[PDB]
Amino acid sequence: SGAKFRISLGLPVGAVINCADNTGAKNLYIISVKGIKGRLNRLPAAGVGDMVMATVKKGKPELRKKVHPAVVIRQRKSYRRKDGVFLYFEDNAGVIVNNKGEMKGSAITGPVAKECADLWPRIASNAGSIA
Amino acid sequence: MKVELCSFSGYKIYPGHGRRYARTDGKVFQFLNAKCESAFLSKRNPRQINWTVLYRRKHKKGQKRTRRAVKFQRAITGASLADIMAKRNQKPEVRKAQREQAIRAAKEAKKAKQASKK
Amino acid sequence: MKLNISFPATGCQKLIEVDDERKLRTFYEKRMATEVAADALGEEWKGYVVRISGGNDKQG
Amino acid sequence: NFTVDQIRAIMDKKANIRNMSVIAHVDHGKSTLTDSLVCKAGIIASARAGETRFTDTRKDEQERCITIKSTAISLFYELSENDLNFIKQSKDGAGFLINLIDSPGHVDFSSEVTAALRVTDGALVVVDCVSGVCVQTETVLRQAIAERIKPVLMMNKMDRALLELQLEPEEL
RNA sequence: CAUGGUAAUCCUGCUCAGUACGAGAGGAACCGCAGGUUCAGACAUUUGGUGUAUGUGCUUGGCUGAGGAGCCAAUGGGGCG
RNA sequence: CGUCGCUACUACCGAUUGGAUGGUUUAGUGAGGCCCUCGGAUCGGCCCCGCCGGGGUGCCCUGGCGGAGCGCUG
RNA sequence: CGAUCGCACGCCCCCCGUGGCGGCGACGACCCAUUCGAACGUCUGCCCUAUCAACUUUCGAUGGUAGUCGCCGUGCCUACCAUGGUGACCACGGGUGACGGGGAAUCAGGGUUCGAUUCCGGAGAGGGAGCCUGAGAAACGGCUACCACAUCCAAGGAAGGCAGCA
RNA sequence: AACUGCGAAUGGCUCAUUAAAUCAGUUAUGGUUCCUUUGGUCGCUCGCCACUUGGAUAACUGUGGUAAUUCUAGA
Ligand SMILES: [Mg+2]
Ligand SMILES: [Mg+2]
Ligand SMILES: [Mg+2]
Ligand SMILES: [Mg+2]
Ligand SMILES: [Mg+2]
Ligand SMILES: [Mg+2]
Ligand SMILES: [Mg+2]
Ligand SMILES: [Mg+2]
Ligand SMILES: [Mg+2]
Ligand SMILES: [Mg+2]
Ligand SMILES: [Mg+2]
Ligand SMILES: [Mg+2]
Ligand SMILES: [Mg+2]
Ligand SMILES: [Mg+2]
Ligand SMILES: [Mg+2]
Repeated sequence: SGAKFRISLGLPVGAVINCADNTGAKNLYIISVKGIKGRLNRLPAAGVGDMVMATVKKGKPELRKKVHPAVVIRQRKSYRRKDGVFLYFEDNAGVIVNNKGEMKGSAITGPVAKECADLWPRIASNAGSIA
Repeated sequence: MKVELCSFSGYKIYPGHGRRYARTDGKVFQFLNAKCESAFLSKRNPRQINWTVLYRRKHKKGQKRTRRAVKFQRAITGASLADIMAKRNQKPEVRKAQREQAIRAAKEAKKAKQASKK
Repeated sequence: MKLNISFPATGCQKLIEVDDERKLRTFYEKRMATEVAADALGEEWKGYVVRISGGNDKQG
Repeated sequence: NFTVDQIRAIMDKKANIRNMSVIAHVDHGKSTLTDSLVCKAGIIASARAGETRFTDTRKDEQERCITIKSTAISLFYELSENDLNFIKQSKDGAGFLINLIDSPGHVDFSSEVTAALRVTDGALVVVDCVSGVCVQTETVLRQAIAERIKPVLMMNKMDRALLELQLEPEEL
């Protein structure tokens, strides 16, 4: 196997990202990042394929006032792919997942980052197109 | 081992340069430098910018072998290349004997029929 | 990597497996229906130029 | 790998079907061994090679690799004639058919082992080398002898002896 | 070199191993491998940023009789560099 | 006969930009299809035309091979 | 402006003697008529609602005019001019637990309710939308896209529509 | 077995939608389409195979691929 590679973070905690799924949630307000030790005044950030948690702002009402685990699949901050190519997308997007990683919807809209894909096989199986 | 081509400027990008663009629709793009991607995000027609290669191609600033194969050599069941050749080349005044023999045989049968009916 | 070879003139078409990557370089990144030189295989594919009638992906 | 209705021809062809039930202690590769069985062969079955397979027809089985409910499978196989004179018993044709039930041999004694035993003629007792004869294996062969089921020993997991314990062949 | 300073740190995943142990549920460790956090020390090939090379275009108003060429408007703005 | 006192019911008002449900639409994006202009991976033939050739008699009937006419049409 | 396929088979022979002529069909067709129709049209006719009275007309509304397309008549749509059209004889808007009718129940007469349902017409084939072939489909026990569900999957893809019989 | 021709636009189910809309009666298409059936017409034109021209093509043989389909390819 092999663990992931460090990438440009570019997605701090205060950010607002959209859902690329069929669960009906639209907005996603990052709440924290799983596995970040932290630092002084350094607000933790996310990147593609990071297990984070976020709250939904706009979407289905019963789903709003809760904290859900999430993973990040899109971003408009670039990062080198260790092969000299820099990739970024239109928007920063993520898909709401349960704790273990099974994304709770059934479809993903738009493309996904390959690092996110092979980090999370379930979403890769569901991912529309890989990139 | 892949050398990409710029999605706007149409240039062979070498591995150490450029960036990628992935579109929410699914489309992917590659740009050479900041200039190219800024033009692209400006939705400018590259065939209008004066140094994009496709523009020159449109404006003509720069600058098939149909080889045939007619073969028939296969043999046919109940015969072979020799047998088909032999029965194809009785041209030198051998067909006629079989020809007239069949015609006369047909003529003899019709006279036989003439006798049978009358 | 299975190579299906065929003589339309003579039939006797059969299938062979190969793995020599250097062999595969010769017909890699080629158009279909392309006359390509397969003389690289063994010392006895000499004088044989071949045409690419197609092929089938790993997912059939 | 045949069609759905040809099970008839072999399935009424008496003295040719074989009914087995695999019985073992927990986690003893019953699933792994039966998956090895199903991979190559198949009356319709494919050749899946991804660890767990058709042995566990239920969730939270593959997510803990623990067998809960006994599952039956139909399988097929074509035999070479050397075995067709090897077979001492009555043999009719080459298309031998299997009715196999993988059954959990857990210490809870889920009576599924008993159900499989009742619906089968032969038992494939599976016992580990380095683990020795486990208690539940003794249990399952204890009902096997009581219900008059022909047992056959299928000892497993010698790779542990080879690599893990680095044991000697005579000690093996 | 007398001396003085001193710097590295922690956490994952694979493998070990679903193994030891345990009835079962459960369930590690060492060697090794691949990473990552914090800190430190550099550095600009690449990516970004800066940009008054006031580099080159575009453009507002005015001004040099106009074209060309330019200039002023406390960096005229703006695009790229 | 009313107020006040007790208990149940029933609706009403109610901050919460309550929430949900469909439809109608405004602006914006817009898969997909069809149409249009192109586009040309390929697949044909004429031009075969080096010829071996030749026949009404080197002025070919042509038997097939071979380049390629590097054109001309689909 | 028949390069077709069967079933009987026969007839004239001077020139002859191998050709010339005819039967029964079938399959054909450009088009006409007829039939099965279909489509759009004429007039009249529909439940409740005014705590719905003025609507419609930029974005066709009401026409004229020349056109596009359609199988055709027709702002179907486009381009230019006119400012029109409907309405207390209830327009418009809202609800309808409204598919319409033939009819059903009740029965002095009169009327009041019910007609989802075997007959007829219309519509739909999960909710939209677009198509190919076909004479005829905007078809769904046809295709394509989206949404919504939703099957298998070696995770690489493939396949769905019981408001048909059960 | 395949190619070809026709049918698959019938029927069956349900009434969600639908309030001069559908539908009922009436009446028009002299403003239109109509496979099929049936009856018409099919020498009306002057104009080097016709005693019959060309080319492909399934089915069929052989070689495969795919976890997998009424997926198919190559010869
Ligand atoms: Mg602070
Ligand atoms: Mg010191
Ligand atoms: Mg400048
Ligand atoms: Mg100026
Ligand atoms: Mg001047
Ligand atoms: Mg000037
Ligand atoms: Mg001055
Ligand atoms: Mg800049
Ligand atoms: Mg014929
Ligand atoms: Mg009703
Ligand atoms: Mg009816
Ligand atoms: Mg038809
Ligand atoms: Mg329909
Ligand atoms: Mg439809
Ligand atoms: Mg209704």
